[PDB]
Order: sequence, then structure tokens, then C-alpha cells
Amino acid sequence: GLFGAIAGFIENGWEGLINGWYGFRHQNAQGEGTAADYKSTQSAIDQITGKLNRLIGKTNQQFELIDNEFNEIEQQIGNVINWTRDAMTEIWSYNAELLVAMENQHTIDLADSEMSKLYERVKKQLRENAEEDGTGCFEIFHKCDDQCMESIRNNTYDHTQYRTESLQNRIQ
Amino acid sequence: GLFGAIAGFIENGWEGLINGWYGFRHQNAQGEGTAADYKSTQSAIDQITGKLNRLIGKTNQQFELIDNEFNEIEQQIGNVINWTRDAMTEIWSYNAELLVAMENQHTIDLADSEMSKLYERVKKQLRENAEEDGTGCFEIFHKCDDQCMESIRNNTYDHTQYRTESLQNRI
Amino acid sequence: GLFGAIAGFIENGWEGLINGWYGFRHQNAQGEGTAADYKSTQSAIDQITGKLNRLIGKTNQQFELIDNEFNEIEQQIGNVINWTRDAMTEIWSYNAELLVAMENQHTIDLADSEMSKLYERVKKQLRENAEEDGTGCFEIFHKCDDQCMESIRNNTYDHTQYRTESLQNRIQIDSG
Amino acid sequence: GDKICLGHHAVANGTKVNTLTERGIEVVNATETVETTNIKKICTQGKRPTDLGQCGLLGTLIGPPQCDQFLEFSSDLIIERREGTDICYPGRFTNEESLRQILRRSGGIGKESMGFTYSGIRTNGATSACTRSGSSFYAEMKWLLSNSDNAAFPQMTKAYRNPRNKPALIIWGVHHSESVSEQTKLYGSGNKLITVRSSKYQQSFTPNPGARRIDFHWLLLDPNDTVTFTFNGAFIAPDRTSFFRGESLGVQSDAPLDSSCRGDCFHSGGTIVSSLPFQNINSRTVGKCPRYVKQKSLLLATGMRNVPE
Amino acid sequence: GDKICLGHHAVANGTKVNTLTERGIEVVNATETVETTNIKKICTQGKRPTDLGQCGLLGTLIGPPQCDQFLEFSSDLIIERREGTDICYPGRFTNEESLRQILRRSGGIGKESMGFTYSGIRTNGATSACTRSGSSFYAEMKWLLSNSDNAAFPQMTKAYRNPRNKPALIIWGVHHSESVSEQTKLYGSGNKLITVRSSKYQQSFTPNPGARRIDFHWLLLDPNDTVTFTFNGAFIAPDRTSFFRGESLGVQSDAPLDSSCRGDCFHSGGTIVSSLPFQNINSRTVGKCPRYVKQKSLLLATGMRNVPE
Amino acid sequence: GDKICLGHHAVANGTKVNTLTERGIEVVNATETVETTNIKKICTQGKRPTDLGQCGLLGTLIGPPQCDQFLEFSSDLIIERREGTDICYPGRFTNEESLRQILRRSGGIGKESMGFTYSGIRTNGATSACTRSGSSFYAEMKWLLSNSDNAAFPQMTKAYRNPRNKPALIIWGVHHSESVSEQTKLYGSGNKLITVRSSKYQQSFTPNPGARRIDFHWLLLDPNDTVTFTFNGAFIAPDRTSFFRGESLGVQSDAPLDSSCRGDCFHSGGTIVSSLPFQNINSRTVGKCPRYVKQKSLLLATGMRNVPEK
Ligand SMILES: CC(=O)N[C@H]1[C@H](O[C@@H]2[C@@H](O)[C@H](O)O[C@H](CO)[C@@H]2O)O[C@H](CO[C@]2(C(=O)O)C[C@H](O)[C@@H](NC(C)=O)[C@H]([C@H](O)[C@H](O)CO)O2)[C@@H](O)[C@H]1O[C@@H]1O[C@H](CO)[C@H](O)[C@H](O)[C@H]1O
Ligand SMILES: *[C@@H]1O[C@H](CO)[C@@H](O)[C@H](O)[C@H]1NC(C)=O
Ligand SMILES: *[C@@H]1O[C@H](CO)[C@@H](O)[C@H](O)[C@H]1NC(C)=O
Ligand SMILES: *[C@@H]1O[C@H](CO)[C@@H](O)[C@H](O)[C@H]1NC(C)=O
Ligand SMILES: *[C@@H]1O[C@H](CO)[C@@H](O)[C@H](O)[C@H]1NC(C)=O
Ligand SMILES: *[C@@H]1O[C@H](CO)[C@@H](O)[C@H](O)[C@H]1NC(C)=O
Ligand SMILES: *[C@@H]1O[C@H](CO)[C@@H](O)[C@H](O)[C@H]1NC(C)=O
Repeated sequence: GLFGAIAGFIENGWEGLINGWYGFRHQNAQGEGTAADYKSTQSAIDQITGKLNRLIGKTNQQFELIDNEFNEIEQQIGNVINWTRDAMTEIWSYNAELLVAMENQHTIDLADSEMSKLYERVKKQLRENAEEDGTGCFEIFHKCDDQCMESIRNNTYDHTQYRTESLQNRIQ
Repeated sequence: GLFGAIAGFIENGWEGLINGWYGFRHQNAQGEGTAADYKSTQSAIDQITGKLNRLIGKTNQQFELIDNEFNEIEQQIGNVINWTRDAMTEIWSYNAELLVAMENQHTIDLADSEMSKLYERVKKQLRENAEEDGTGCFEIFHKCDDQCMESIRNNTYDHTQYRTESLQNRI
Repeated sequence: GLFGAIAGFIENGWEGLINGWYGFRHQNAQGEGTAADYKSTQSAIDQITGKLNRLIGKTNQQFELIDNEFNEIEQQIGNVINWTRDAMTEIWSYNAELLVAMENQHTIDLADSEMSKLYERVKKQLRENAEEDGTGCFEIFHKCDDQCMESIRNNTYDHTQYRTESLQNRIQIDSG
Repeated sequence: GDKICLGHHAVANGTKVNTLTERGIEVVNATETVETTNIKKICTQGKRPTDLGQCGLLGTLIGPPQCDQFLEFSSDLIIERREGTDICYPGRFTNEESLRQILRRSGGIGKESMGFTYSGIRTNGATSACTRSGSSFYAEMKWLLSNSDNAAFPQMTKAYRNPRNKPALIIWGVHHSESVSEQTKLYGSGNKLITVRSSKYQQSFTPNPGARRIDFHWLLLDPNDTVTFTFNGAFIAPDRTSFFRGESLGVQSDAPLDSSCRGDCFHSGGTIVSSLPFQNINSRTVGKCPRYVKQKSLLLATGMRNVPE
Repeated sequence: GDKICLGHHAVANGTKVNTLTERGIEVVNATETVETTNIKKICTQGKRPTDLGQCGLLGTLIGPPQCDQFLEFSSDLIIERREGTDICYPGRFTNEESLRQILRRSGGIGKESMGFTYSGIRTNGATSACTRSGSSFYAEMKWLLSNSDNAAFPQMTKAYRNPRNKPALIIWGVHHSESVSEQTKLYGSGNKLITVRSSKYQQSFTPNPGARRIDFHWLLLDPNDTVTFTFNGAFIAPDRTSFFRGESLGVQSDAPLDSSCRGDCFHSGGTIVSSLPFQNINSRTVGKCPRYVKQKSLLLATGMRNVPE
Repeated sequence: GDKICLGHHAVANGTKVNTLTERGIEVVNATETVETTNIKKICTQGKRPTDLGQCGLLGTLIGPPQCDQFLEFSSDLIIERREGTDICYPGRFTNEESLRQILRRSGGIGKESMGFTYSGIRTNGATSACTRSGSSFYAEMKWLLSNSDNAAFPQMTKAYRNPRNKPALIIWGVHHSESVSEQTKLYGSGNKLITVRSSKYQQSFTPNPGARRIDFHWLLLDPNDTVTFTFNGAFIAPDRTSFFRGESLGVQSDAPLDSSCRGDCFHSGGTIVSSLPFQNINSRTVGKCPRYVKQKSLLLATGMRNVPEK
């Protein structure tokens, strides 16, 4: 993708993340745990739903018979119809394959985008209390229990509370 | 937006910013001040103008009358004409809807990109003298007056001048 | 470009880089050196080749003559044929013009994206040992010889090895 | 120390799709856009269908024995069948397909008496080719002859004004005898001519003897306008005219009717029911249909790039 | 503490547009791409228009009273009207629409004498169906008949070679009498035969008495080629032939001309004057037009996403 | 101190391309998508071509002197020339253009006798317009007339059943005499009618005397179906019928054949050989062709934005 997160610096996806599209995996003294992020997941789903609202359930216009299966029409008119209909087929075939290819390219970049947005949110959230390792993880330079991990996911993390402790650890 | 700045980490736009499309708003000891950025604003306007030059003022091909409104032609031929014409309508209605939707998607992402580029520009400019707020602001760790605020805007700010002061404030 | 690297914060391209699309230019006590990056270059080329595979050398559609270039057919049906062909010509000209313009937009941004990706990858490698100058360069705050420069290029740079030297050069104040 | 890692979901088995830069790239989920499921029936639920069967569409206007049960039909979905014929006696309609196309969207037909009465001639012309109870003739048409063999057919004028608010379909026939002496036996001696005239139509007809046939010709008569017939033999007169009812859709198919399924897109092999934008079932459809494409399948990605563990 | 904040502009009341992802998303500014503003006139500024009015386009070739002022004309925009008629005496043109389409793009017509002179016959044949100042005839044609009632019309040959750089439009008529006795009165008794022959055209015509009509027929004569007429009655001879001037556009409308507006796209209800790529005014247009779409509005975003305070 | 810089390649002069937002933006590399290179020849390598030359495509069915070499032919690429002629005697084919379109994709034709034998009439009707071994007629046809001048042509019936596995192309003609007197001389006095009937076809024909011509008419006869001819004069009878061979392309061109180049797209100007999706050479093409566009050039970017050194 264009944003280099999904199939980028993040190695692979998590098959155990069934509660959403994107999430958090923490590691502390109490053991590991995984939770989905509602906001980023919903943003991605709504955009895909929007594409489906556009393509599925369209109101088509009426067309009638112009030739005859049982009693063949005059030969010159018939050849013009066949030449027209097949030219229409090629245009729509072209349009359909291009539309799908184009939309698929956007959808993949779209989902890669939402992953990057979430990653950047957490980066700005943690300020000087954490360093990124390059794989998609943030190394927290202070003791951060299950409730503290909750505050990062919940977006209620106060960096001031842990700043002194983490700056001491980052330097030595 | 794909870049996550406009309608992203920046809460809302500024209705008071009539100067341009993108700008700076600073707080210091001398008060508040708002000024627009020329480079980013011009870059976004130039690209939207580019899209309009493609769609507006086009030269079209000439088409003749193949039908007859006053003297009804053979219905067999007329129905073929009406079939083809209705099929052309179907194709162009599709093309038009898709073109506008695709362009609108790109325009919104394009403008979001420009906001992000300006934000990143300022970030690398401030070096170790500021920290990111998370809402689109930079918390400056030295006393920065109106002259200092101006230097950031027109890309003449020297971080070395303020580095010593900033670092000891960040500890 | 959408990502602000190519024709953005990076001033200009290197004409001396003939062995790749993206590269590194280092400067140390031993001198200056230029080397191409394989991963980013091939990722860009593969995506361009993908576009070419969709457009070039494909199975064309079938055509037959409905006109007569020697002796003119009846006017009424002949004008209908001409009207229909011109309508196809208008549709296909539009399709061709839009396709190329859309692909060109995506191609330029695609290449810009890969430059950005490689930049961010190096940024994460260096951790707290370097700072961005805003022109696409990283100011390294420890002695980085030719071997050290090589370890950054092939992704074997360990930041822990140089962290203590780096932090002493970056934080030039007293810590209490 | 303690760490928090960000990531995304994946499945063991994803779906391959195509993009602008890649062929067969794996995504989490995808949705088909090309309809391939056909219903091998004409779905008539909600509609008022007419299955014409052995009766040909154009036969409904003149009334050969096969069409006695379709002289005044009313539908919004007209279905033509392979075994349908328009005529019993040899001959054909001029501009036959133009008339078929008008009738397919007519909503059906209502018949009305034109009110022609005759004196000094026969009106009871019958043929063994159109048996109804022995020898008879087209139900809406009169075969006019001389009073006896070789008797002179008098020069005649018949006029009809359209009293309705909508166009009237006028049908008439020209009888071409088997021989020259045949023409003189049914009608008079000498050259025969038929002139049909309205305010925007005029055409003359002469019979070409040598092969036994009746050819049918037609016009659309505007409200308050008059059709004038002038003839001296070889003329098949209309007894009733046709007025259209409303709106309908015409279909040619071999598929059976089913009033338990609903559909708006029809073709020779049945009904296409789909919300999908494209279809690969039949390039020849009628009604409100998804556009036909050559491709069998075109999968739209509805998920991120699938990167398994 | 000092801080510097980055942001974008916004409006209190934005414009809703559509994307690939969303319906009714609010942006700062948008502009319309579909034209809906019609001008109920035929815009003729910078053009040379010909409003044919009561004159039917085909009448310009033969010359009924209604088309006297348009026997020769020069134009780049020919406007047909509903009240236009081609004939004064009953009859029709062969392949009439094909001829209309050629004349619409002709750039107007110039007339030239064919140099036919006659002796032993009358040339002043007239009818009350074409009045000018009493009984008259088609201005470009000559009604040839015998010297007196029931006199023999002599067998005649008349030839004309095209001396011009471009093809000549040759017109001729066949007169079908009201009766056999009328044909005898005008041309004499016996079989009447008319043959018309060029290097690319060959056709014979026989009159069909009982009708009372003059049917017109036509051919295009190549440069330096010769057309030959052989006849013995019932023949309506050309006095003049036509040559095309240049290029023009044909228009059918009920809208009055306006010399104060400029446009290149025309239709039944007037003129579409626009720079926009699409229009929702009329599916049936002529000239250089924006492409017809069925949407009333398609707004193109010309500004960022709008997020008000 | 020490530093590492990231960058990209560039050239002194790149190629200008068009985007959604910009016109004439310079990229490192680009490629053409619209074909403009034409080969002024008909490329016939790996094919079985038929150059009709003097012979008209419709002439192959009825057989005028100029089509003697093409009465039966097998092809996958039929080349029509401007000098081609379908007839020798004055006249024309009805529905000529639609019949040309069927013959262009037929793969060629094979002929088979219809097995009509005649009694009590003459069969050797000839014309100096169709000169082949001194005053002849159409090779696949028979001119039927009375035994002597002015004699009455008998009311006749001829029927043919299609015995093959594919549709038969049935051809017949109507003779329009120079005058009423000449029609009387050849076929006897009185009116004439020709009736042609099958299970799908029904038509009657009257001759229109005045100017010498033979007009030809046609139908396609289904397998196991019967065509019936009833006539009392002015009838040009088929001696043979035609059966199609397979698959072919038809081209109208004055371009010379060349067996050294391979092509799959053909037009009046020659051969288009391309792997590109679009072409600007000719709007009227036959075969497997790129779609016609009005633009001369549409450059596709194959590289990044070009930013040369200062
Ligand atoms: C002066 C002369 O000898 N004319 C004869 C004419 O020759 C034509 C040439 O003058 C001209 O330069 O070229 C054309 C070719 O298009 C002619 O060759 O040909 C007349 C018609 O003839 C034949 C024919 O078509 O060749 C002879 C043929 O046996 C016959 N076939 C039959 C009967 O199966 C046909 C046939 O009768 C018609 O084609 C049917 O329409 O005609 C020939 O008649 C010439 O004659 C002059 O005719 C007039 C009457 O019109 C007088 O009788 C003259 O005495 C006589 O010279
Ligand atoms: C056109 O195509 C239809 C359906 O494939 C076929 O039945 C018909 O024969 C074709 N018409 C002509 C004139 O070849
Ligand atoms: C085609 O459509 C027009 C209206 O757009 C209608 O007036 C006309 O009758 C139609 N032609 C036929 C043959 O039905
Ligand atoms: C159609 O256009 C061609 C040129 O592309 C021209 O030669 C021909 O005359 C036109 N046909 C008719 C019937 O006007
Ligand atoms: C995947 O998409 C299909 C539609 O093709 C749908 O039926 C299914 O519910 C989807 N699965 C998941 C896990 O979303
Ligand atoms: C935005 O577009 C509108 C409509 O095209 C135009 O009237 C206006 O001048 C533009 N600018 C602003 C600031 O509204
Ligand atoms: C650039 O593209 C051209 C085709 O336009 C091709 O010949 C060439 O291989 C490409 N690469 C370079 C380095 O020129």
C-alpha cells in the first residue's frame, strides 16, 4: 500500500483479532493481551460500505427488443445492430474491469491509511515516554499496568504522570 | 481524508482565516496572531485549477440529424436509433458520475495532503525545540516573540540559537 | 506528489545515480559515497510493470466492416453507421485520455510513496542516534565509518551499539 | 520493559483480486459484481402477462383461427412463442417488424367497429386455408367479391373518421389471385387499383396475379382524421380497427411463466434477478437490466490486504 | 508556554458533494458540471441561417409556391419547421429522408439550366393545386403533354452532361393520371414508358392510372457523366438541376431565431450555450454539444473538506 | 559531523506527460499508448489470402468472365480491390452489402449442382456482355427462354432440397427486357411472375421492361428445407448453389500483399501491427485491432517525477 504500514513495517496481520480490523497488543508484568480499536475499524468499514452503496442496487433504464429470434429481420439492419451491440459489450467490459481494478487499488490504500493514522495517534499520545522499535511497537520506558494500557487505548493517557520516570530511563 | 490531518487530528477549520487555505496561529507573551501560508495554498489552488482546465472549455465532435421529428421515419430504423441513443445516455451518465466522484475523492485527499506536508515541514524545522501537542500544535520550549514566530513562518528559524534553552526546559 | 518527498522536501534528484531509482548518499571522515537501494527500486518497478501488463500486449477486440469505401451504401443507414462510429470514437477517446491521466497521477504518487517509505524506514533504524535536517538527510551524532554506513543501507544497524555516544552529543546540557 | 504493539487482522485463506498494479493479490474479503445466476422462467408476479402461444403478435389484428382467443388482449408483459404464426392464407405484412415493435409496447389492443356497410357485392369471402368450422376468413376482415362469376365490381368509396383521443391502427389487404382469369372471376374485368388516403398518408396498390396470396398493409390514423379507401376489386376490407391500451414490455422466450417470482429483466432463457451492476448471462435482454459484460467474474475487494502469520 | 498551531480555513455553510466513499460530504466550495440552462431560441450570431418556414426542404428542388424564395440559397444553418410541405400536387419523393440528409449539409443549393428545348408538344401544363396567380406548376419542372386532346405524344430523347466540378442533383417526375381516359386525353392511347439512364443509374418507369399524383425521382450525376431521358408521355421534365455550395448543419425546431446570441449546439427547444462537459436539457441534439446525461446535477469539489467551528 | 542523505534518480531532460491536475509535467521515462505507425501493405504471412483483383466478391457466386478463377475458393483473408466488378450484363444484387458481409467471413465457397433439368424450352441463352469463349453467360446460371421467337413459355415449377449439413446460398435472377416487344420475343406475350418460396422465405417478382438488365436476388436455405421456383418467363435459373467453408476476414484495400510480415489488423491503408491499446491510423478496420482514438499521442509515465540537478 501507499502508506507502508499493512504489508510494510508491520510484519503480518493477527489471525486472533476477531473483534475488529485494527487493534492493540500489549506486553507487561501481568502478561500479554489484545484489544480492538473501534474508531479506526468503523471508519474503514463505513468507506467500504459507501462503495457498496454506489455499485449495488442501482436503478437501470428500460430497453426493448430491436431484432427478432423467430423471424429474422432485414439483413443490413441486423448487421448494424450486431455491430453496435458487440461494441457496447466491449466498452462495458472495459469499464467494469477498470472500475474493479481502480476501486480495489483504492480500498487497499484506504485500509493501509487507517492503520497509519492509528499508529500516528499513539505516537503523538505517548510523547517522550516511548520509542518506536520499527516493527509497529512502542517501547514504554515506564511501568504501565493493565489500567495504564487501558488509558492508551481509551485515549485518556496522561504523559505528564510518567514523564519524569521515563526520561530517567531513556538517558541511562 | 487519507492523510489524517483535515477532519483528523486537527479538530476543525478556521472561519477567521480569510487570508488563505492553510495558516499559522500562535500564542505568546504578546498575544495571539493568525497568518496564512502562500506556498501550500498556491499548491492546492493550482491543482484544482488543473482539474478545471481538463473538464471545462472542451472542443466537442459534430453530430448530424439521423432522425426526423416532423416526418416519422421507418419504426424499425427509428427504434434502433432510440436504442443506441439510450445506450449512449447510459454510458455517459456512468462516466460522468464516476469521473466526478473519483475527482472529488482525489481533491479532498489532495487538500489533506497539503495540510500534512505543511505540518511536517514545521516539525523538521523546530527540531528538538518543540513537542507535538496531538491536535496540530507545537509546544515551544523557549520564549518565542513575534519576530521569532515570523521566522518559523518564512523558513528562516535557526534551531541552534534556541537549542540550549529548549532542552533544559524539556527535562 | 501526495507524500511530499520527491519534488518536495528533497530538493532534487541525483543524475549520478544510474544503478537504481532510490539511493543513499553518505558523508563521513573517509569521504562521500553513493549507493542504490534494491528493495525500494524493485517495488516501484514491479508496480509500473503491473500497469504495463494491463495495457500493453493484450488481446484486442474483433472488428468487421459495415461500410463500403469503394461504392457508397444507402444514405439513411450510412448516416446511422457514421453517427454510431463517431459516438464510439468519442467514448474511446475519453476513456483513453482519462485512463492515461489517472494512471500518470497514480504513478507519480506511487514513486513518491516509495521514497517516503525508504526515508521513514531509515528514520526508525537510527532511533535516538540521529536527527532529520529537513532536506532528506539525517545528522548522525556518532562516528559512523564506511562499515557503519553499510549497516544502515542493508538494515543491520544496531542503535544500542552507538546510543551512549549519540546521547552525549545530542544532549549538550547538564542533567540533574 | 513494557511495550504496546499496533496491528491489524488477517485470515488463513483470503480472496484473490486484481488491482491497477497487481494480478491475484490476496485480500481479507471480496464481493462478486458479475451476476451469473439465471432463473429459467418468466417471472410474472405483480404483472398481467399474456402468453401468445400459437398466435402470432400481428395475427391479433386480423384474426386467423389461431388468434381467435387474442383479438382483444390486455397485458403489461407480452410473451411471443416460437410456434406463433400471423396468417393462414399465404401472404405477409409490409414493414412487419415495425408493427411488431409498436404492438409489444402497446399494453394490448382494444377493437372497435369501423361501420362499413355494402350493397351490390358479396361480403362473405371464405377460404379452406383458414378453417374455423369449414371454410372461413380472417375474423376482423371482409373479403369483397362481385355478385356472381365474372360480374363487374363497382367503383367504391369508404371513409372512416377516428372518434377517439388516441391513434387508430388501420389494417387492409390486397388479394393477389392465382391467375388472370381468377381475378376476372371473383371481381370485374380490367385493371384493378386500391387507393388509401389520410391527411399524411397516400398510397396506391395494384394486384399482381400469378401466385395465390393476400398481403396486409397498415397506417396509424390521428384523432379526428379520416382514412379514405377507393377500390374496384382485389380488396380485403377492415371491419374493426385497433386502439392501444397503455404500457407493456415484449419478450421472446421458450421459458415457462411463473407467477411466484418477481422480475423486471427478461431474455430468451428466462429472468435475471439481481442487484449487481453487471451480468454474464445473456447479451440480448429486455426491460430493466444490469449491463452485459464478457467477464465471468470481477471481484470487488471489501477488505484490507491479507497478510497471514 | 508559547506554542504555534497549524490549521486550515472553513466556512459556516458548506456545499455537499459525492465521493467514491461517501454521499453528501461537505466541502468548502463546488462547481456544477451539468448544464440545465436552456435558451429558447435558435442562436444565429456569426452564422448564415435559412429559416425555411412553410417551405419543405425537398421543395427547394422542384419549386412549389411555398419554396419560390428558396429555389437558390446559401447557408451554414438550415432550419426546418413543422409547417413545411414539399409538394402542392399530390405525390411523393423516392427515398425522401436520404435526400433530406444530403440537403441538410449541402451549404445551400445553386440552380443551373439543363438546356432542354421542345417542339411538337405543349410545355405549359398546369394545375389549380399549385396556385401562384391562378393555375401554375412546379417552378423548376415542365409538365409536357400533347398538342391537343387525345393526340399522340412523340417518342423523345433528352440528354444532359454535367459540365461542373461537382455532382449534379437530377430530379424528374412521373405523372399518374386519374383514369385511363385522362392519360389518353393528355398523351394519347397506348403503353407509356419512361427510362432514365446514367453510367451508374438505370431505371424504367410506367404510369399507374387511377391515382392522380406526380411522384418524383432523383440521382446524383458525376462530373462529365451524362443522364439520358427516354419517354413518350406522363413525364415531368426538369428545367434546372442543383449543385451543392459547401458545408451546413440541419436543425429541426419550433424556436424563433435570435441574431444576438451565439451557439453551436442546437435542439428541438432551442440552443445549448455552455462550456460544461455535460447537459441535462435534451437527449436529441445536433452540432457540437456537451454530452447528454440523465442526472440533473453533479457537483465537482473545488475546495477542501469543510469542518466549521 | 557524519550524515546520511536519502534521494532518487533524475535525467537532464525527461518526457512531458499529462495528469489529472497538471499538463506537461516532466517524468523520468514514458511510453506511447497510441499507435501511429502504419505498414502500407497487406501482411499475409501465416495466412491463406485471396486477391480478387478484377473479380467482385458477389461475382464469385454467379460467375461473370472476370470471376472464372474464383468460382470456388478457400481463404482466411479476402482482399477486395477497387476495380472489382460483380456483373457483366447490366444489373445489380438486392441486399448487396449484407451479402458482402456474409461472404467476407465465410472462409470461401464450394459449389454444388442443384440438379435442374429442363424440357420443352431453351437453356442456351447468351449475351455479348458476358464474353467467355465468344458470347456466353454467367457460369453458375442458366438463361431460360422459349423454343422460338414469340412462343408461349410454359408455367414451370422447380424444387431443390438442401441435402447438406450447413445453410445453402441460393441465387436467382429476374430479366428485365429492353422493351415489351423483346419480352414477347423471348418468353411470349402476357404478364410474367416469378415466385420463390421456402419455409422461411416468400417473395414474388414482376419484370419491368424498358432498359436491359438482370437483377439478382438471394436467400439462405436451411438444412433439409426446400426452395421452390414457379415461373412463366423472364427467369434466370441457378445451376449451382454455394456452401461456406469456415472462417475469414474481408478487407477493402489497394495496398500490395506482402508475405514477409505478420498482421492481424487490416484497413484500406494497409496493416496495423501493434501491442498498444489505441490507434490513430484509421477508424475503419477489420480483425483484432486497437480501439480508434482521435488523439495523436497519449504518453504513459513509466517513471517518477523528473527533478534535474541545479
Ligand atoms: C448494332 C448492333 O449490332 N447492336 C446489337 C447490340 O450490340 C451492342 C453493341 O452495340 C454495344 O456496343 O455493346 C453492347 C454490349 O452491352 C451490345 O453488344 O446487342 C443487342 C442485344 O444483343 C444480344 C446480346 O445481348 O448480345 C444477342 C443475344 O443472342 C441475345 N440473347 C438471347 C436472346 O438469349 C440478347 C438478348 O436478346 C437481350 O440481351 C435481351 O434483353 O441480345 C442486339 O440486339 C443488337 O441490335 C439491334 O437491335 C435492334 C432492336 O433494338 C434492331 O433489331 C437492330 O437491327 C439490331 O442491330
Ligand atoms: C446477429 O446475431 C444474432 C445472434 O447471434 C444472429 O442470430 C444473427 O444471424 C446475426 N445477424 C446477422 C445479420 O448476421
Ligand atoms: C424515439 O423516441 C422519440 C422521443 O424521444 C419518439 O417520439 C419516437 O417515436 C421514437 N421512435 C420510435 C420508432 O419509436
Ligand atoms: C460516412 O463518412 C465517410 C467518411 O468517414 C464518408 O466517406 C461517407 O460519405 C459517409 N457516409 C454517408 C452515407 O454520408
Ligand atoms: C465476506 O463477504 C461476503 C459477501 O461476498 C459476506 O457474505 C460475508 O459475510 C463476509 N464475511 C465477513 C467475515 O465479513
Ligand atoms: C467558489 O465557487 C463558486 C461557484 O462556482 C464561485 O461563485 C465563487 O466565486 C468561488 N469562491 C468562493 C470563495 O466562494
Ligand atoms: C524507458 O521507456 C522506453 C519506452 O518508451 C524503453 O525503451 C526503455 O527501456 C525505458 N528505460 C530507459 C532507461 O530508457
